[PDB]
Amino acid sequence: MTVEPFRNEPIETFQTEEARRAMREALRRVREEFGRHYPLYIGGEWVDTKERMVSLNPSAPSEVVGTTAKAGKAEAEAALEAAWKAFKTWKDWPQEDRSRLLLKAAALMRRRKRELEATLVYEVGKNWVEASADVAEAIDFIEYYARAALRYRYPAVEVVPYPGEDNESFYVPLGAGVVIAPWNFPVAIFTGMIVGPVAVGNTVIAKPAEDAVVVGAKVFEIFHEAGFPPGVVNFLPGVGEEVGAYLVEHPRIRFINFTGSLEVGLKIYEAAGRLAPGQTWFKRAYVETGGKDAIIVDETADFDLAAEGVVVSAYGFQGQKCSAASRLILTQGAYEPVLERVLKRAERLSVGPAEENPDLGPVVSAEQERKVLSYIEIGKNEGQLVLGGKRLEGEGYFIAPTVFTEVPPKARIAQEEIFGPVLSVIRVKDFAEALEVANDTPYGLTGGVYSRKREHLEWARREFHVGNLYFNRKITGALVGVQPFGGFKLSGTNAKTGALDYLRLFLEMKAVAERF
Amino acid sequence: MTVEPFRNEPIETFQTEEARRAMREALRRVREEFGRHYPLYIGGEWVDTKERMVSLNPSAPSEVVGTTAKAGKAEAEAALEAAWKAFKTWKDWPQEDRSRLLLKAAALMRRRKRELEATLVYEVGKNWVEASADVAEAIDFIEYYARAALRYRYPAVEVVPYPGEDNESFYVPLGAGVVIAPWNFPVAIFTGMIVGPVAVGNTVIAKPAEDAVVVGAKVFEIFHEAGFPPGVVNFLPGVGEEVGAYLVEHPRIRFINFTGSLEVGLKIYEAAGRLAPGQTWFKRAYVETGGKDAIIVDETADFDLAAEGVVVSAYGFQGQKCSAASRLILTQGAYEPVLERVLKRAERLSVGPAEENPDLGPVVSAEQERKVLSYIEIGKNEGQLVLGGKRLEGEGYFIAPTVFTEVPPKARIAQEEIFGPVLSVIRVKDFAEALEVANDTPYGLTGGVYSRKREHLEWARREFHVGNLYFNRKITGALVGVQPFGGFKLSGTNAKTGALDYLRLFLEMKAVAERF
Ligand SMILES: NC(=O)c1ccc[n+]([C@@H]2O[C@H](COP(=O)([O-])OP(=O)(O)OC[C@H]3O[C@@H](n4cnc5c(N)ncnc54)[C@H](O)[C@@H]3O)[C@@H](O)[C@H]2O)c1
Ligand SMILES: NC(=O)c1ccc[n+]([C@@H]2O[C@H](COP(=O)([O-])OP(=O)(O)OC[C@H]3O[C@@H](n4cnc5c(N)ncnc54)[C@H](O)[C@@H]3O)[C@@H](O)[C@H]2O)c1
Ligand code: NA
Ligand code: NA
Repeated sequence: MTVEPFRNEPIETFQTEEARRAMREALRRVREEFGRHYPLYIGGEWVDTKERMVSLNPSAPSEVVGTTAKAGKAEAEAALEAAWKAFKTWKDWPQEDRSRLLLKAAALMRRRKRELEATLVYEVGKNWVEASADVAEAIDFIEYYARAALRYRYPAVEVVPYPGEDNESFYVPLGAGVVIAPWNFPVAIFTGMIVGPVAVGNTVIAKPAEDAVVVGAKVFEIFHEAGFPPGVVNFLPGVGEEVGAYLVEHPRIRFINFTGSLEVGLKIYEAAGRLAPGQTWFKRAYVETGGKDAIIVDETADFDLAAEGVVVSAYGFQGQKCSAASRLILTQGAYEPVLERVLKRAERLSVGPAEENPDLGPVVSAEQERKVLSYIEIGKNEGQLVLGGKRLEGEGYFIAPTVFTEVPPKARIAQEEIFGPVLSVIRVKDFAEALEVANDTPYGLTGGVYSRKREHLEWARREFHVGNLYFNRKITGALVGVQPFGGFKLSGTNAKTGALDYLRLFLEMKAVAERF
Repeated sequence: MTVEPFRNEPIETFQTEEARRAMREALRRVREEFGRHYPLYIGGEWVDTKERMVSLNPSAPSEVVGTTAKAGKAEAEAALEAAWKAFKTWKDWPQEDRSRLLLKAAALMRRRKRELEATLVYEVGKNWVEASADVAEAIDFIEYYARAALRYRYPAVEVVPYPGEDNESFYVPLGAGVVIAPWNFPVAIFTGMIVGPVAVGNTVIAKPAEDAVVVGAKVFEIFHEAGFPPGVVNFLPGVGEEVGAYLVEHPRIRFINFTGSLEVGLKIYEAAGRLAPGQTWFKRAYVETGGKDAIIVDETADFDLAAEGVVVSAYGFQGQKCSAASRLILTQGAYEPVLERVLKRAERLSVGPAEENPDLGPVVSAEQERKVLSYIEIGKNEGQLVLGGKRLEGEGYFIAPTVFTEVPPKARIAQEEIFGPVLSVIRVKDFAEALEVANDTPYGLTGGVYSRKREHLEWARREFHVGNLYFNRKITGALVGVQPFGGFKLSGTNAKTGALDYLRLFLEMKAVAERF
């Protein structure tokens, strides 16, 4: 099969009248559809349940965006049976055929992009450009993995010949697995974690995050329209520690693909290490588990450029990114000029209902609001509050952009992932100390350096121990294909999404010799 | 760096007078050195302990073949410190430099091949050709991984470019890990498991199997002479449940490379899944465990060819191979002709002291003898004993080639890894049933089919679910480079040794972007 070389889906900025008109219409239609109910999707059909899940609008939580069915153990069993039955034949599809199926799904998603963006705006409180980036990344995962999968096609392995024999090594998919996805990129990461394994012949049971079940269902509408065979992809909205734990622990689950909190990731990795009664394989678990990401700025930097990138990195999607700048490490000569600029920019940020396209919408839920506000209280006793540190007025979960300064490197707010609009500023002597402080956390996901000094940049390239490092630009928004995404240390297992290597994780190799 | 294309080291057949003379010379030198004591090797020096380990001749177990030091927790800690200290600089060596170091080690090993083979003969009871194949494979691992490592050199990752930026993705080693090695290939697998991770910048603490501590020490003499920097490779002979468990569970062990029994592999994988107090990463564990490997023969086969391959596969190195044919699955039409030929060939096999190059030497230890004889007792209740099934005269652990017939596919002797010269013969209706029986074990390592029917061969290529499948030849003796080695299901994690993919297991990826 021959398609155009991969390119990233452009991210809409809504600067033209045409784009604004399309987005206003999409928002209007999604809003007019509030209260819709979406069933489970199991074995190629929509399947309803007695119990349900409620999805609220975080900008106005009296408003129900939608409801879904609720999967328990019985539905999980049913999905597992469907997924294994499907695997038996799906694994035998030529790669070209599976890859074409992905490309169709990508085309369908692209045609529904404004609707999906609008759904993100209402369901998880993304502003317009954050929503567009999320949908664009989902499209990119499908386009990229469709093409990448062909690189593994029968028989792909380079082996050494032997006289009188054919030696043929090739990849095969693992089986049926479970995908457990986050609420913060519930189109992008949900899609990528599903279609990667599926592209190369696995089948998947997908468990969306509770806060993002409606948009998960719309992604499944796309899969269904694309025509994935029954059982190949299954949609099980439900409670993570219930249906999710049930599948993670199940002897017949082959692999687990997880993105979410470290707390949950640790439990999943531990459980995957155990042989459940009757289990006949060593489970694979891929866990991508957050960060405590720093931007370092030294006295050689463009301080205006640095301040802009820090503000985008810290406050984009309300800081609710595993990649968000939650630490700003300033050398002595950079401290005052950069902090002054960051404060000036940050105090001008707008906060309000996501539909209005503010700089920041609300945080995702009452529980998230509570956690973030709790960390702010902790912070008040660890560092100096210099901006924000309050919830704003309104029913929506609005939190002001917050900055603590003179934060000790070992402070809780300098070590633990807050996952909200809270930046901790740490003052250090020089670039060497900046690197020491940057590395001294349990995490290793993203990092940045603003500096004009070549030797500082190249030093950071070798020694700033994070999986995704950026110089003189924001540290969020890793592009599929361009920046393989994934971290070190307790940021997870280094499963690099949007990279050729990702698909290898969902394959095993067979070696077959015939002596003639 | 440019070297000759990889070729496998030729396995000596000892068909010439010079080869036999050279072997006799090496056997003499080795036995003259039976009194030797070999310390631990930690941080570039030989370090002795108060306690010791004794290595016996399994062909004459009242004869000591050497002693070694015995590592406990203190020595494990010392080695870990040395390994991390070394990692800090070893990781920074250019790949070409690390690869040249391996190539030197291979040249040194090649020049000592007869001595190593003779040590295998006396320490683990390999006959001459088994010993030569083992050392040759060790050389192959070093030559292969030296070359394969260059394929990962900075910056190896194919990424999509982005305007106004350099995007550079590259591999880095993980750190210090532990290698836990088996006694059955204590030069080949011991060497491969160490030099693969080391080639790409990791450092290693190696724990040889108790039964093969002397030959492991001789491999370290080679590493020492080659000039690995202090702390890069460390040698800790000691007890598996003691020093091995201690390292597996340690918060500062980065990865575990294990080859051995399923029982131990299960414990290791479970332990690797846990976050030890103060641990700051998700441990990687590669576990390659046993097999219950079958050869299927159908009525279209060359029955004489089949019988020869079955006898080689079942009884080479006394069946003490994870790849050994322990099941013979015969269709109705093949049963009588193949079984008669197998019995006629097997009844002619010599058993005796390994140095005399018998068809079979002894099993490796009193414990192995005890295990195999116990399974023989179990077998007498499950199937029909038709050949062997007895200990043979002498202090050496000689067990007769043994064949059970009319074995039910679910019998313990048809399911459990005996790891001795014991073949279970299973009668099936047709090829379809033969595949069902072949697949119905917890394991998935090696398998074979003898058949001239193309449709049967190609069906097995697709559906005989083992990592290493061979048609019309023996199922043992996977060659580095030619046949990527590793299994499915409870045969382990499918870490394919002697393959480009192996080295990827010991690397993580960093993505670094600079916006100009
Ligand atoms: N490293 C990355 O690629 C990356 C990307 C996005 C988000 N994240 C992380 O996500 C976290 C916030 O997202 P979140 O709140 O969705 O994370 P979370 O851990 O709370 O939930 C993630 C998913 O796991 C499920 N879950 C919860 N408990 C479970 C259990 N015990 N067993 C099985 N499944 C369970 C949830 O229902 C949800 O689907 C942050 O820590 C952030 O770092 C990481
Ligand atoms: N799958 C493969 O590639 C392959 C290759 C060779 C051998 N084997 C397997 O090896 C087994 C026989 O070898 P073995 O008797 O040396 O295996 P084993 O499990 O008894 O011992 C292997 C190694 O593990 C150590 N060990 C024992 N208990 C331990 C513990 N609890 N924690 C950490 N380490 C521990 C031993 O000291 C030894 O070094 C067979 O099952 C065979 O199939 C497999
Ligand atoms: Na919601
Ligand atoms: Na011995």
